[PDB]
Amino acid sequence: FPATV
Amino acid sequence: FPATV
Amino acid sequence: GAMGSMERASLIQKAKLAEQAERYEDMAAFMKGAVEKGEELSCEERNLLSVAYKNVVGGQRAAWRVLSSIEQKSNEEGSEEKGPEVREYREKVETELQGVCDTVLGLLDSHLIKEAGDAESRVFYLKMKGDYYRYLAEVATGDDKKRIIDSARSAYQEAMDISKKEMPPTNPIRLGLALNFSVFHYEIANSPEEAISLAKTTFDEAMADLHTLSEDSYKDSTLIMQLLRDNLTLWT
Amino acid sequence: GAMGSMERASLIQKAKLAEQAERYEDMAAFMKGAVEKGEELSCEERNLLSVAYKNVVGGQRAAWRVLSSIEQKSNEEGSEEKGPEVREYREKVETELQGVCDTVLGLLDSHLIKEAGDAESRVFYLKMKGDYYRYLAEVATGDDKKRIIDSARSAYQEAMDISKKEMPPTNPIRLGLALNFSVFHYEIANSPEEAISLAKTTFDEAMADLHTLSEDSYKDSTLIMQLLRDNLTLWT
Ligand SMILES: *CC(=O)NCC1CCN(C(=O)C2(Nc3ccc(Cl)cc3)CCCC2)CC1
Ligand SMILES: *CC(=O)NCC1CCN(C(=O)C2(Nc3ccc(Cl)cc3)CCCC2)CC1
Ligand SMILES: [Mg+2]
Ligand SMILES: [Mg+2]
Ligand SMILES: [Mg+2]
Ligand SMILES: [Mg+2]
Ligand SMILES: [Mg+2]
Ligand SMILES: [Mg+2]
Repeated sequence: FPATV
Repeated sequence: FPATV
Repeated sequence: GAMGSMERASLIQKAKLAEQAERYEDMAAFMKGAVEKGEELSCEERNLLSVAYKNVVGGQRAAWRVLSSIEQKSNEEGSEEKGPEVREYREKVETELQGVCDTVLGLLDSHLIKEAGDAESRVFYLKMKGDYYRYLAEVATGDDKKRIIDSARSAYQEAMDISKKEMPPTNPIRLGLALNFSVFHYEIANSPEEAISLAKTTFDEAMADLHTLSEDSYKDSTLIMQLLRDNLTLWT
Repeated sequence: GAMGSMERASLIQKAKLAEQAERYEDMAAFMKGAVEKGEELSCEERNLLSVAYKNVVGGQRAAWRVLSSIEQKSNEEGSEEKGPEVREYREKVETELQGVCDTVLGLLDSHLIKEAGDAESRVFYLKMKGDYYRYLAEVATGDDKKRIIDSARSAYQEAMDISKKEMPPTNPIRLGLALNFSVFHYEIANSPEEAISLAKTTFDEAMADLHTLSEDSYKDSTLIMQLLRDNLTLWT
């Protein structure tokens, strides 16, 4: 799963 | 803090 | 309650799903529903009940400790007094914690304990009753810390008496009970010597009975024995 | 709502306490109350709002993924079909997630976005609007995955247009927006090339602007740049 902020 | 179960 | 229309087997299944999803509030609600069906709980089902509420109340206790700490610090000399908010919010969390404890104690009193005929079931529930009075004791101050403490003590004591009569010293329920009652003595009853004595005697009597166990039972028992040792290391 | 009787400053203070206590549901409720006072939010307050709801919805998304996985596995050949419970419980969590998203989108539409005059505030809120439509998109299937996806895209695009006009390439809001819009492209819009292109251009333009920054601004910007690099590493 990719990083988000 | 001591262990409990 | 809100779970009255759901099948018992469906509630248990959903409690298991909720555990996998780390949805402990849901898990607790499902298990409350299951208990309220009025049938005795199996060992697996007792474990689901205890895991659910331990996680819910564990979160509350952790939050309460953070808030109480902040509150204590805000009430000391040489910094600043900054309004009723920290007390209000600690109180809110405290009330919610008390509510969860009362719910669990309610389930045990109506009617899990009285219907629990076997040692394994009755000791498990009395241990829980001790535990949830202990959590109430942790936050108690007023006309009632003493009566709450005694309620914890009485439940643990009855559990201990049955456990010593009916279970071998390595039984994980007997071990877990003793672990927690030992913590009760240290942290709640201001009885550190009783705490240390209980942890040590429990550990030593279990050690001497390990030879009777299978590899799997050995793993289960030694896990809890290590917790006893951890506590003794903390206290001595 | 339930927070109507509490002072705005008290709600903010309690949101901060709730964060320290890891009580994100409470934190979100306090910040909802604060928004509903009808005043614009400061930067710190916007951060509290976003942290609160990100944590709440994050938990829900994690639970939904566990449940959806179990549900998918239970519907395949060569094992067993075991009743409506997994679907029911996934649906329950899904509905609760949708409710949180609708709440956040409601706050943004009434009236945070329209009252946000400055680039920093307006981009932040439009990024949030994109994010919460993205979470709705993650669980959408029916007559509406497409319209939901477009709503996410439209919000992100408006945010991007403003950010490129009004903020330097190292601005953490601009960076975070681009990071998330890039994920939108990869995971939601089936546009992996657009995702990779956006992450790379954002990274490279930020790199070239780092020389203008203080040590503290540098730390903030490079943290998010590392996330862009992490994603590119995952995708290439
Ligand atoms: C139905 C039943 O017999 N349950 C007890 C069972 C024993 C094994 N076990 C454990 O050792 C842990 N948890 C508990 C919980 C309560 C008690 Cl009284 C003892 C032990 C599992 C992780 C910590 C120890 C699970 C429950
Ligand atoms: C009010 C305001 O300007 N908020 C942005 C601020 C920038 C620094 N920062 C971060 O870098 C993290 N979080 C976010 C959140 C949203 C956006 Cl758009 C960008 C960055 C903090 C940990 C991850 C990155 C906090 C928020
Ligand atoms: Mg039935
Ligand atoms: Mg009180
Ligand atoms: Mg004794
Ligand atoms: Mg006011
Ligand atoms: Mg649905
Ligand atoms: Mg473009």
